[PDB]
Amino acid sequence: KIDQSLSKKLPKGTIYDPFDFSMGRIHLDRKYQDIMKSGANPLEFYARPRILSRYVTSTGRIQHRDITGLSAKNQRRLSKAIRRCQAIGLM
Amino acid sequence: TRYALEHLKEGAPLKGLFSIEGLQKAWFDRVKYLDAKLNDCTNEAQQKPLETLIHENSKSASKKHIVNYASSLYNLKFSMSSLQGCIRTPPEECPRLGPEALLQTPDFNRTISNEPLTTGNERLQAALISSFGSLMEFRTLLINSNLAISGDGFTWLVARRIEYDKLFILNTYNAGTPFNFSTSGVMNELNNQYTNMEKQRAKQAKTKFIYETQQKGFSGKEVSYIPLLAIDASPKTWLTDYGVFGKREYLERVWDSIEWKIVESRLPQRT
Amino acid sequence: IHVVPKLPNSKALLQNGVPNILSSSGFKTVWFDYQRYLCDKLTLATAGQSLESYYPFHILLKTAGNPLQSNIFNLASSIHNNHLFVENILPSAKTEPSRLFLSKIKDSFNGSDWEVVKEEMIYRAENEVLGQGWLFLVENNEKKLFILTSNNNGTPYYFPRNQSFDLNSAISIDEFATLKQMKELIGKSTKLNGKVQDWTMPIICVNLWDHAYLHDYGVGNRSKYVKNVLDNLNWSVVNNRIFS
Amino acid sequence: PYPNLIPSANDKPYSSQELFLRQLNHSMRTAKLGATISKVYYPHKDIFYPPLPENITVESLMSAGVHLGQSTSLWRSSTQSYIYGEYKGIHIIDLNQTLSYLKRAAKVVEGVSESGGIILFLGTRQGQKRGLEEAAKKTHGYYVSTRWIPGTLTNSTEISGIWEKQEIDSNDNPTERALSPNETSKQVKPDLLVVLNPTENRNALLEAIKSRVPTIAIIDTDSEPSLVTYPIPGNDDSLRSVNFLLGVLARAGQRGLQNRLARNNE
Amino acid sequence: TLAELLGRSRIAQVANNHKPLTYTGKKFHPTHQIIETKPSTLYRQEWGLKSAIPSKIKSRYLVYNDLDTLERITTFEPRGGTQWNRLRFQEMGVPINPFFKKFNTEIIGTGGLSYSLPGKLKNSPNGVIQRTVVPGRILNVVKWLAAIGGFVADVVFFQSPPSSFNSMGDFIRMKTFLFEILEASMEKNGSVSMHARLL
Amino acid sequence: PVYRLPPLPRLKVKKPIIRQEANKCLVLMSNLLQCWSSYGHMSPKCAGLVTELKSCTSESALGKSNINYHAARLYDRINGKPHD
Amino acid sequence: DWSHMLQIGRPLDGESVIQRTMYLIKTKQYGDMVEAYDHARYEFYALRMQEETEQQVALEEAEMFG
Ligand SMILES: [Mg+2]
Repeated sequence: KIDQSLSKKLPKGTIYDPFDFSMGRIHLDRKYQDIMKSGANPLEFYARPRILSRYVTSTGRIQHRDITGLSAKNQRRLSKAIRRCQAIGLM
Repeated sequence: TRYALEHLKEGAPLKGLFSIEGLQKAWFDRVKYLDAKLNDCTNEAQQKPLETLIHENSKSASKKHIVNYASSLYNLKFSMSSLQGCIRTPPEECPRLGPEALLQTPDFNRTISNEPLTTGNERLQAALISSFGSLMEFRTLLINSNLAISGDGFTWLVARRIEYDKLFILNTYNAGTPFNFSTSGVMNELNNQYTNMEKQRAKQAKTKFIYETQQKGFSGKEVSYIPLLAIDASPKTWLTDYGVFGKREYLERVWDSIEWKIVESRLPQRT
Repeated sequence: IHVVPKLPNSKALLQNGVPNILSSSGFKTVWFDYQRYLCDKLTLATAGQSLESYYPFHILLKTAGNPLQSNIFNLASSIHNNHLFVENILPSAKTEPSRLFLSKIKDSFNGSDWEVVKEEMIYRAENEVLGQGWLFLVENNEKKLFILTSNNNGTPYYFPRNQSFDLNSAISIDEFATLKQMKELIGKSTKLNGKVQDWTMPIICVNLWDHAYLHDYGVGNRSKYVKNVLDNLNWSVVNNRIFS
Repeated sequence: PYPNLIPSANDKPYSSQELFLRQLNHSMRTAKLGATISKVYYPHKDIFYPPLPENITVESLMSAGVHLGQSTSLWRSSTQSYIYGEYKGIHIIDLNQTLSYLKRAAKVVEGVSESGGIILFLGTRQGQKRGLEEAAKKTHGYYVSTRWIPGTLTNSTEISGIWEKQEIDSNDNPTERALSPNETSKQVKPDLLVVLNPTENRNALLEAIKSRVPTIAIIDTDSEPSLVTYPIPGNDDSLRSVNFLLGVLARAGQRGLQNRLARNNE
Repeated sequence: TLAELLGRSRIAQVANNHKPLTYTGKKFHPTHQIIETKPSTLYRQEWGLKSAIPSKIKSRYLVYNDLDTLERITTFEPRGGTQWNRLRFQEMGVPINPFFKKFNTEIIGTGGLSYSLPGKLKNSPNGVIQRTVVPGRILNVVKWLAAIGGFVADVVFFQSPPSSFNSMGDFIRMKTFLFEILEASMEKNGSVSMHARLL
Repeated sequence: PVYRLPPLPRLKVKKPIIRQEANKCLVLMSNLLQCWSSYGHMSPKCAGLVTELKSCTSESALGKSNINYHAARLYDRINGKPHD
Repeated sequence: DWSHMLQIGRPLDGESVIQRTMYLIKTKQYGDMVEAYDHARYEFYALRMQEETEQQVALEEAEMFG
């Protein structure tokens, strides 16, 4: 067998080109690799530690907007919700 | 003669499909010539029927001409038998189509006029719908398949096999036979003979495997096809009446001229 | 757009056809309608594509090896053939075969006369072309003149598309071996398109299509038509077609 | 016709060269049989059969792609009056104005060639050499396509002073007179400069301004119109559009030259 | 006027789209119009776009998003691959009816992949072709998956895989097989699902 | 988000990283030494490696990026600077 | 003349459909753009099926003659 990284699995029902059978395709795939990214207000999840534990680190540090990819407003609301959750004995 | 038809008679037209000269040249002159050449080919032209001549002499380089001329006569006879003429204006009164006819869009996927069920052929209608999706699809495929033939040939509605499993449309060129069992595997047998000659004096594996498996049927070896209808794509039938630009007009007249009674009368029962 | 070429003396051609071969309504069927029909179809099949910039000879050479472009090839072939034929039966643009043409006949057809080769061409067209096709007298790279009969719209230039054998009916082992050799030679080419070199060029071309003889001769009698064609060739053109 | 070719013997086949000549004979006579091609664009014909300025339509300028201007994000707003609108993220050049300016510039070229002045065709983009050379050769003009040496006009003594010069008559016939060193050393300034890519040729435009040489240029959506005497609004990025406009100007110059020779032969 | 001609011009005929030119997800159908040039125009870098395409591009096909950009380049890829898939499908002969008798954006029938009608037989010098044989490539150990003619299809065996499969392993794709394309439908996403059988 | 830069004096990578292809000889040597560690010294189970090693190191024991050039060549074209 | 879809000098593509649709609208043979567009679509399918059958039959006939 060979390492799965070095191989490319062409999905089912998809068209392909001969290029797809090449290291170029895998390399191009590597280089070019939710609830809050929506109309939902993150400040309504302040009592739901499971949901907003996805937007923190293993130690609990809120993730930068560069990571979360949220809008500025939803980043601010999410940070407020996480801090409030930390204060009220959850989180 | 054994070739003579009933609804076709010298000195008369086929109603809206052919004119007097058109039918004279499409049917009578052509049958006369083919007979006059098949008699040269063999003396069995009267001793035996056409299909017996086609099948017995099949796959014969030496007896090629018998097969060619018998096949052409049989195909032409079938095609002109299936027709009855239509009510559309006679082809000789109508003006001949010019180059502009090439720019007209066909309406085979919008309109349909002459159907099996209209004349009382419910079984043929149902079989065609089961085999070709719809009657409009069948008409489109038939007319396009015949119109696509550049030179001499026929388009055959054919029931695969007395029982039929499914209907199909097939094309034969230059007196080809709609029947498949007689001539199936011929090139493979010739390849085996050629290879044996070489032995006396793997690509073989791939080529012969592909040949045999392509010709291999579904749970059988020989796949037979039973003609139901025939359309003549030869220039010899439509040039005189419709001109260079009028093959499609001729095919539309043919569709309006089909007698579905005979076609249903030819159906191999059912499986 | 591909347009039908203007012929020399078109008015006389429309008034009295070609003397000794075609009537006015026969030449109109074979050229002024068939060539127009073919050029319109080629235009519709190649417009908006690269092939629209190429002459039919170049189109048929480009598309000869591509199976899916066969229809275009057919059109591009027939058009080309139909002008090779018309050109060498037109009254003018008393012509006689050149010394070089007859010399090459004697060096190719077993030292036979031109009339004997004409009869051989009649026979070849009569037998090996059932239905539509073309009759050619062609020159190979070996300076050898031989008779070639194509079915439908085969070309004389490119041997894998000669279409000289009717595979609808039975064939002799000689023909099958010829096809096998040609297939092997095609496979022998290194070019990715899979094309081969073929320097065969047509010297004489006769249109065996129903558009040429049917109106003026009938369902039979194509042998009479071919005889009239070969007895009344424009030998200025045919002599110019042979390399000096 | 074809010297130093040894034919083959009738017994033996054609040779490679004989095959070449044979297929040439075929190509000139029968290869073009079957149909004549009409209403199809051939790139070379813009250079060898450019139209006259009076026969140019908006449609032929548009088919050449002259109307396709730069991206709207690279707009130089001083070109506002030349623009027809924006479409698909680029500015469209008003081809009525392009046609008017092109006719004016073509008439300037024709007038300068008719007066026996020197015409210079400057274009330094990749595939512009063929059109520039042909424009120069049919106008009896001059061209540069490799690189514009800065100072070619304002420092002509240090750059162009060494290259040779020639006395010619009214019919442009070399007289073969011997020139003095003083005459050879003089500046020979163009009477007209036409630049196909003025954005990448600011040095030439500024030198023409200082050296007081009228100039023509193809002005795209990002180019400064006021830097040239006779602008032509149009696409300077497409070789087809550039060659169309250049061929028009070259034909106008050719007509001016033909008129000059005609009166000098009467 | 100039505006009417622009509306009818060939650039205007290409529908606006800004889908990524380097998509790495799943490809079910073409996303970009293929632009072609003749050899004569390619020799002069002419493609009917605003700007001359760089001479590095030797291919005669490309796809593009923007005629011009703030970066002073045209956003294009010199690829016309999706035409060869379509033609290869046309070579297979397997067919896939809404082509017969406010706006709906859903794909209609086949989205132009094939216009062949269902019931027709392929005559051959041997005889009527009973079934369609096509070369292909088994992809991975799994109904297996096969790369056939630019499409990924489902392989079903007569009885079981041969020894070559597990002998080669993940290099099974290196060797060419023969397949019978049983059928070919298309799903709502626009993806063709061919079912084949190894031979 | 797009972070456009101001007009730069240059566009240059300080230490461009390159494709250092590993020497085949060292890989073969590592595999052979692993084989000797596992299957014993002078084991017959990887004599092939020894052979291959001998074949590859026989004559010789051991058997640049262009980003800055293109960046300098293209910076003025792509930087999106406003017109003068 | 966009009374028909096929034009000499043009390919058959989406622009044929759309130009026919615009023609049908400006002649008021249809009032709604949707119906004119659908009519043009069905004519386009009619022509495409003919073209594809022509190609397939041409290849088949070519193989049958060697
Ligand atoms: Mg520009």
